[PDB]
Amino acid sequence: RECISIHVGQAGVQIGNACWELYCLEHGIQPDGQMPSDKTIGGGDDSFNTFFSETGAGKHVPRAVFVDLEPTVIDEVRTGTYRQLFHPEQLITGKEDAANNYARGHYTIGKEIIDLVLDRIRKLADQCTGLQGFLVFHSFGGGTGSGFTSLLMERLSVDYGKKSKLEFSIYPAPQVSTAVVEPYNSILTTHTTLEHSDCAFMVDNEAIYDICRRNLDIERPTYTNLNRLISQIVSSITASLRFDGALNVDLTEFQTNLVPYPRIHFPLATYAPVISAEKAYHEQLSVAEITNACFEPANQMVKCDPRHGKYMACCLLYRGDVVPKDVNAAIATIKTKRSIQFVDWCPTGFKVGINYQPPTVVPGGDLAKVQRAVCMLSNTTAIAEAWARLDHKFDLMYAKRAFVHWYVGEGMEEGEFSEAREDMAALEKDYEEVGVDSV
Amino acid sequence: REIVHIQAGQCGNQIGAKFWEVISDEHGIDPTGSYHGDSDLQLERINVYYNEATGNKYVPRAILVDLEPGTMDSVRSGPFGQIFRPDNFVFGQSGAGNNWAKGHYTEGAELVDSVLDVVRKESESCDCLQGFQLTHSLGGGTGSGMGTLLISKIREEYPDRIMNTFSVMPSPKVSDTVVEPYNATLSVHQLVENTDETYCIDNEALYDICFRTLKLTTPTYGDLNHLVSATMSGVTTCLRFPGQLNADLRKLAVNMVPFPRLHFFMPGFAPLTSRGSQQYRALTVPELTQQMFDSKNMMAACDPRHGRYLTVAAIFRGRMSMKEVDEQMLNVQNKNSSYFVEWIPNNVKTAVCDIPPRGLKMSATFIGNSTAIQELFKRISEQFTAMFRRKAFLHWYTGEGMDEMEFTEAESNMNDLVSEYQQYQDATA
Amino acid sequence: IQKAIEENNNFIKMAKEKLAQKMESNKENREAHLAAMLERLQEKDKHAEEVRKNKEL
Ligand SMILES: */C1=C\C(=O)C/C(C)=C\C=C\C(=O)O[C@H]([C@H](O)NC(=O)/C=C\C=C\C)C/C(C)=C/[C@@H]2COC[C@H](C1)O2
Ligand SMILES: Nc1nc2c(ncn2[C@@H]2O[C@H](COP(=O)(O)OP(=O)(O)OP(=O)(O)O)[C@@H](O)[C@H]2O)c(=O)[nH]1
Ligand SMILES: Nc1nc2c(ncn2[C@@H]2O[C@H](COP(=O)(O)OP(=O)(O)OP(=O)(O)O)[C@@H](O)[C@H]2O)c(=O)[nH]1
Ligand SMILES: [Ca+2]
Ligand SMILES: [Mg+2]
Ligand SMILES: [Mg+2]
Repeated sequence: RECISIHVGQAGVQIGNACWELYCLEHGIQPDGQMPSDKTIGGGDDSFNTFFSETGAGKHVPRAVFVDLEPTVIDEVRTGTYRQLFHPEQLITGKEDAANNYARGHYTIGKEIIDLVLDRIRKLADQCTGLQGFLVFHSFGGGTGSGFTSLLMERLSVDYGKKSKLEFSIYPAPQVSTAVVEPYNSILTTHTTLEHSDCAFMVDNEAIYDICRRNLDIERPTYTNLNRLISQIVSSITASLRFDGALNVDLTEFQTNLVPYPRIHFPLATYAPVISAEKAYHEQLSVAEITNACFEPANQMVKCDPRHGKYMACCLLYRGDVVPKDVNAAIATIKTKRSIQFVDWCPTGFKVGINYQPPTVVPGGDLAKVQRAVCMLSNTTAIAEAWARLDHKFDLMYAKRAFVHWYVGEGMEEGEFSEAREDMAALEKDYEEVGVDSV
Repeated sequence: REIVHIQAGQCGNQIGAKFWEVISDEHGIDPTGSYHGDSDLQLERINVYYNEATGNKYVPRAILVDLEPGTMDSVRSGPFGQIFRPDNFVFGQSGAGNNWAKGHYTEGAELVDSVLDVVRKESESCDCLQGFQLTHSLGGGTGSGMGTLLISKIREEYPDRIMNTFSVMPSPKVSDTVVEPYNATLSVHQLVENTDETYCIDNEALYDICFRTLKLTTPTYGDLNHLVSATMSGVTTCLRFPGQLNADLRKLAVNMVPFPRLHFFMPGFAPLTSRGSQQYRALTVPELTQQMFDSKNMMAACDPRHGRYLTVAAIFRGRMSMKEVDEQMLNVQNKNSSYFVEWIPNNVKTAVCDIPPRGLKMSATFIGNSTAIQELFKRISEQFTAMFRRKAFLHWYTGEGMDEMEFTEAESNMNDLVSEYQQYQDATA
Repeated sequence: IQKAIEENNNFIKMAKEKLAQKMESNKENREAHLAAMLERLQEKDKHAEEVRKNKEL
């Protein structure tokens, strides 16, 4: 059941680098791709084969494509530590980027490389015996992350039909953004990909930044600090596909519960524990402690307030030294003490998975290595707050047509803006409607 | 991602030579074109401004243009004069006599084809040309008239590349040449239509900084150009060193230009303190931040507190705490909230580059798209009208074949630019 | 099962078509922006002729 990862634009690529490095450490895969513990040479059907193919020389190769419209970020993959893990052909670059302009990524520059990117992904698909789907990593804010991704996801719906496509999408924050026009790009790509994506995990750079500052005591987080935390969350989510175990619950099964209507497909991720080595020392954080932490808004991947919306699902993905008994006792404590209101048309039980493989950390990182961690995925109406903030930024600029000439100059029309924005207003309203009580 | 640099006329060549001197020192390139520096930061994006030759030599991607030979003879004898490619010097013999019509329609037109020949030889060996930067004055004939001619011809051959200028605006404090307003108004008429981004380097502001702040009682062109080259160094740091923000001409334009005609920037530099006041006032991030938002640090003579910012780029250089930079930038925005239009959120972007300018531990450079730039245009407009209503000196232009109407149109275009700035200043969310 | 096939094929189709229409509209729009620019620039070369001509008289 193979999964193909596609990493688009700077944010997508740099998060991909952190994720594949962590996956290699979790699985005992060395930077040359060798894995001594794997006794089947040149293939097999182990759980880790969802994410890695094998060559007859014993190399374990990510089922991944990295694509960027300029070369300098991918060139660091090509010459860095994990350069031997990837075939040259899985790393694809143009020469000129999209200049923070959705229109350039989707049309002017994007259209020149799309065929080649689809040709490379096909060579990955052809080696799969039961491809399950794609995982697509990208910024909302960049021109490539926004417009090349939209283009790619439309093209993948044509070439693979209803094969599942999941996103990890980086929602912009002012402390690390690089373009004033990010709100435009965010709304344009959200509108364009919405019907082509089955499930999308938004990561608010500002929630990550704040967790880094507050819980890891980093004064001024860099992308490297953000990406290490992001990869832990991503790893939590994909661990169900890459490891086995009787209590491991596949991601697709969680998704059954997370997606009640096709458009309502944006779970809120919350991860614990995020703690420094200095604080973790002489300090065991119990199942109850980490579970409690998943209902603290400050640990969420997107800034919003779930206490002021309604739940439609709650899933707990545990990793490490966790047994159901302790999970059940922690959930029961939380039910008596927290602000957890479900919509009236949904069951209120929490769905639990447990993967026994302990969490891992990358050397020279900020996170303490811990014995047990948890990622909560909830579907709450509060996530629409994040669309409301972006929508308002779009409105302030669009009312004056600020910067719109850059897009129109690349062949876009004003109608595309108003169509995108209207779709977002309809999505905000969808979120309101699902949380009203049944008559 | 190469930039091709063109310098035209005396002013353009004089400040262009200084630009090449300063950035060559920053990248560890000597007058022979050899690299003799310490840090890998210096070579990482060297190709943006320099071609590599045989012998591990670095040659500026630079074209030197004038209708008279004098300043280019000076350039060749200047420091760094042997670094330019000989074939990249294109000069006539005539001179343009401070006459825009001669640069734009007559003598300049006769030479422009041979300039374009060299532009194309430079462009054609670029891996992926980003665009062009031009240095010139607006107040004389060749930089003004021939420079704006070059822009339009380049834009015809490279319509999807970015065109950037460093444009020196005239002031009666520096030159008494009476026709400077005519040539500047005619030139601005062109810039509005044909550049994507123009740094307004105002001789009035350079004079006032030298005289009032640095206490030079008789500023020379040398003193003015020392400031210009420091500013030019600052506003190109993002193109020349690794970094995240405004790393290329087009990304800079997309962040700074909300409406195509409003592409005229007020540059600024900090610190600007006299040696005498330096004994008292420490050089710190809060000091740079306060100074870079002050009207006295601006290289266009406009008070930003007389208008509003559409967009700002703030670049810090040197070793300093990122946390402190972030805090000061937030603070200065909060304290000046009214002066940032509400309908462009998060319109101030900040970068920090590790390498400081020569002789400083830290500096800051500011690039503001402010509606108060209208003050520079109004100043030129008033000097233009005082002449044009008496038809003073028109015969110099009509004798090159121009008519009055072209003047009326250039004035009108510039007054409409002013009105458009006012409109966005007055607009509310 | 025929309904399921038919809706999958119809979703592919409509996506292939919308995307060909978007890409064509885009292409034409951009080319027209370029052609307008070029035509403004050629009007200038023409005016420059007329100036040098007016000088000759
Ligand atoms: C040009 C050097 C040159 O020819 C003259 C010399 C030797 C020095 C000039 C220094 C100068 O102009 O310094 C300016 C400020 O006066 N300095 C300060 O305000 C310093 C500290 C203030 C604390 C509160 C700054 C400038 C314009 C420096 C530029 C930078 O680019 C290199 C250029 C060298 O000097
Ligand atoms: N978390 C995180 N965010 C990033 C990273 N790199 C960029 N971003 C964010 O992504 C947005 C900018 O888009 P990028 O991905 O840099 O742009 P791109 O996709 O390469 O698009 P173009 O450069 O415009 O071609 C901003 O919101 C940045 O903060 C990264 O490694 N991690
Ligand atoms: N800051 C600065 N301004 C200068 C310099 N040289 C000339 N100027 C200004 O430039 C304008 C005069 O235009 P020049 O650049 O001398 O003229 P040109 O482009 O050579 O055109 P012609 O001499 O008519 O053939 C005036 O406003 C001068 O003050 C210089 O080195 N620095
Ligand atoms: Ca195997
Ligand atoms: Mg990029
Ligand atoms: Mg002169």
